Amino acid sequence: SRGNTYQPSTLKRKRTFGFLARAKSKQGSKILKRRKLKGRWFLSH
Amino acid sequence: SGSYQHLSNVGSRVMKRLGNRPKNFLPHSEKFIKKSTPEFMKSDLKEVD
Amino acid sequence: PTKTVPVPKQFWLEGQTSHMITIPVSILGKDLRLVATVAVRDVSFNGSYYDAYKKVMPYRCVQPDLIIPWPKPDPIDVQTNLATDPVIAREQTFWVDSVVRNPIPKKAIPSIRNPHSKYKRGTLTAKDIAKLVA
Amino acid sequence: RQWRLIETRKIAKQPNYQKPLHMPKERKKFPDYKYGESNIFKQSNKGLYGGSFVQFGNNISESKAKTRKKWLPNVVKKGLWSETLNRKISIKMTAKVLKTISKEGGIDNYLTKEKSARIKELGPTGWKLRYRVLKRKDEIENPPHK
Amino acid sequence: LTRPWKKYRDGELFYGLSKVGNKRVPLTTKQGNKTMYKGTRASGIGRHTKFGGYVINWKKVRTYVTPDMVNFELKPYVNANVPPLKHEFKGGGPLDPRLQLLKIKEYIVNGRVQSEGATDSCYKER
Amino acid sequence: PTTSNLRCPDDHPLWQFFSNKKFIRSADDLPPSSHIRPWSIPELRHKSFNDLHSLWYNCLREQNVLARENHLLKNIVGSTHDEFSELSNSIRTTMWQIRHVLNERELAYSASREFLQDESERKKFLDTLANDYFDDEVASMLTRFQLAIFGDINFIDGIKFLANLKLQR
Amino acid sequence: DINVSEKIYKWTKAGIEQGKEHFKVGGNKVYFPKARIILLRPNAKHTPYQAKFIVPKSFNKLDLRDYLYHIYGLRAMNITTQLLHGKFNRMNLQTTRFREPQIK
RNA sequence: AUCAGGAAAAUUAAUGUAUACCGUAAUGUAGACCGACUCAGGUAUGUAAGUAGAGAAUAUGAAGGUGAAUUAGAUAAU
RNA sequence: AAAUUUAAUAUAACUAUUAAUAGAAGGUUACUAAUAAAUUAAUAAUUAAUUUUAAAACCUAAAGGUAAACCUUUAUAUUAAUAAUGUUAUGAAUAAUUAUUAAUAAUAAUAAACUAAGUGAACUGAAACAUCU
Ligand SMILES: [Mg+2]
Ligand SMILES: [Mg+2]
Ligand SMILES: [Mg+2]
Ligand SMILES: [Mg+2]
Ligand SMILES: [Mg+2]
Ligand SMILES: [Mg+2]
Ligand SMILES: [Mg+2]
Repeated sequence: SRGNTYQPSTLKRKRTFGFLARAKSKQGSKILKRRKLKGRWFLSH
Repeated sequence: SGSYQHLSNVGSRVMKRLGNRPKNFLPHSEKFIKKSTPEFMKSDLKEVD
Repeated sequence: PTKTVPVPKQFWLEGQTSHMITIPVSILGKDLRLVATVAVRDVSFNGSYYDAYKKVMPYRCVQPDLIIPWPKPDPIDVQTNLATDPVIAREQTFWVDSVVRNPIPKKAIPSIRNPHSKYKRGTLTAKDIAKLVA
Repeated sequence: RQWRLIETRKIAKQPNYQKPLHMPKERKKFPDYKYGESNIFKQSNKGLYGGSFVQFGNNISESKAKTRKKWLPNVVKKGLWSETLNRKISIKMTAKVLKTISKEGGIDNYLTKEKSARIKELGPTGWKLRYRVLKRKDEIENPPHK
Repeated sequence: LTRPWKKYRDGELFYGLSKVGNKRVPLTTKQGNKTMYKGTRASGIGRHTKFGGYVINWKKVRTYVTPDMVNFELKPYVNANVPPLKHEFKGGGPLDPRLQLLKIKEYIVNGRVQSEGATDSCYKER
Repeated sequence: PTTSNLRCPDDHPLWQFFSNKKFIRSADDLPPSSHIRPWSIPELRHKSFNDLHSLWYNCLREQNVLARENHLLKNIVGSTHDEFSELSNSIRTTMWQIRHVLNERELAYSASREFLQDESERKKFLDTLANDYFDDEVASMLTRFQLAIFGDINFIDGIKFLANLKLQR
Repeated sequence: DINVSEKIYKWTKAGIEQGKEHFKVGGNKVYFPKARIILLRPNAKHTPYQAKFIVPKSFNKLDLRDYLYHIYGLRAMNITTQLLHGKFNRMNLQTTRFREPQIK
């Protein structure tokens, strides 16, 4: 039985999608800049 | 109330947004305010910033 | 303008029989004029003495010769613990004095002013300049 | 020829100082290269290429079927004697550059040739080498006391 | 029932007003694994040990230094009957060295003479 | 357990969080903003360090009492009157003014020191002072003051200056 | 000699006798603290010998003890910290979620 | 037994110690998580009263918990 | 003689054109993160211009880390010099604390479009497709 694909764990989620993860890599930086340009309020977890 | 809001300032951005409502949609909020106040508290004059 | 509005027992004055009471509504200064049997209309505002109101109060001119005075500021008897008395407030307990010992201890500086302030910058020496240029 | 991928490079013009938010810890040992370091064929920055870069063109068949290809310069790693430094200096060397060196008589000579073209077709490493050599020469000429 | 005033099946939640919301929000001390330690600018006081303990270093523990000679007559507010003072500084800034020097000279000449001993004053000082 | 068993001390330091022994300061028993005025910067400027410190502490104490009361008002009754808040704000303003003055004094002192260090101007100043001072008792007093101000290398210099002055007179 | 706890106790006693600090004053002086503490009403679980305050989020236990002694001449023998969860609150429901203050 | 079984940070003596920060509710085989729902699904670990029995099988159940956002009747054909 | 209307103007819209001029902070939550002048002109308060000046927590690749708004270093730092102080061994020597003076480093939040350069598709068109596009 599918449907329950997101299996929350705070550690994994901060480590993968978190602000610090984004800011550490060049690709991540691009993403953050993109979100800033769009004016998103929340740049990442 | 029962909040602790007074001790902090959180949701600062949100507060700013709700505090600095664009002036052309000021009529809206004011109407609502007018609706939700008793006859003795309310006054006909428009507030100044 | 005094509107008659029904007010709760919470906000009742000692006497109000009915809930119905007449109360004053506010008026814009644009809709009311100064008297002195007179009506002033335009006021100039040019000169400016200080009353000791305890503030620098401008002169109200109607025809700049005729001056209408500000009203008498009501007397006020201060009798609170949290208000310091005038003389004490006004007294002088610091003269510059020295140019060798500072007025405040070295240890109290962090409290009044931030070390690690990120707006300091400073520098711009000759030696520094020399060091940077190839 | 043209030095289009050298003389087109631009570097942030320095503000001269009669302080900046972030100053470097070390001291600029070498003089700034006019044209800076190449951000194009960074393999070239390691050695002496003579302003030759990778070309990109089309492999073409008998049916005129275009297909991208690259062209590399003939780089060779080569330890060559420098009279002024008094040691052999090993570097990457386009064979053309080697030939030029041979013609001119020594790596020092090659480095220390005046023309702007030569300057252009040195790398940053080349520039550094030149600086080393000329400084050394100066030292040799002119001891502290006359 | 969960709550007896709502008998019938409505669009009501077991608790709160909406399950969803912005999850991308600064996390506090309360959330995370056991290992997640946030902290609250409270302890740069001592040093952690090799074994898990904490050795305090008092050369770096905030203390508050009340003055031993407390002037209780100085209060948080001031009487309204006192007007607000307005210094003048024509001899550039209050932190101008020349002015300070002048003041020092004056002190040397006189020695502790009060300028605003008179409680009845808009502006002064030179 | 009964409270009769206790003997709650009258002068217990935790009473210092209340105005007098009172849960809430009544609207009548507050200092009205017509009477109360915050301290001015200029006025503060001529106040000793110790006195300033004392004032600050007093302000803090006042804030605490207001603060507690304010909290009570907000959290429980849920009032919006905010007199207490206003008072607190006023106190804060005064505190900040005090802080500013403290900073300013220090800065001034530093400036003075710098000026002194410039030896061309300092010498001139000294000369001017000497001229000004040149009664005998009065002179002595002034000289004493000067000496005090001056007060190892610095001390030595001061001594030398004093000697020179003596020689002159 | 004797062990650590005992020694500490002795020190405390000595301090009390003196009429000074019953704790090692940190050699780290702040002159003009902006901090404020809220005196709270006592819960059913607290005795009359316990009082509690809302203090700054960045306030240290030691600091609180120090502060009470110096500003109010109050000797806090034991101190216990309780940091409270900030619950998500939201006004309109069209407006963003955010947490209420972590209060200490 | 063969399938051959982690990695990484010393002693004595003298002098010391005022003990920081954060987690701590309740929910957690679920109405409080993941499943668009107060969803018969998914979700890690320990203790799991006795009597019985080879057992954590199966029966009971001391204690604890629970009897629910549908009831009341009627029980045709199906 | 005051009101009513009409058209224009704001700190208070964007879009296109034309003309002129110039090339610039976000967030987070709290021990909330403030100002002070002078000079010149206009008329003591004044507004303006020209100036100097205080504060300004934490986060926003690169003091060094991390799970952005946290932790870790320890400029209420270390070294030197002295000064008052308590202890020890022999007026001189050694260590501890406080206070002045000197020396020694501190903090990459920074746009977007435009320009130049490197690499460089494909759909598509050719009424198919590969040269070509
Ligand atoms: Mg989904
Ligand atoms: Mg990966
Ligand atoms: Mg859910
Ligand atoms: Mg948890
Ligand atoms: Mg279920
Ligand atoms: Mg870790
Ligand atoms: Mg291009």
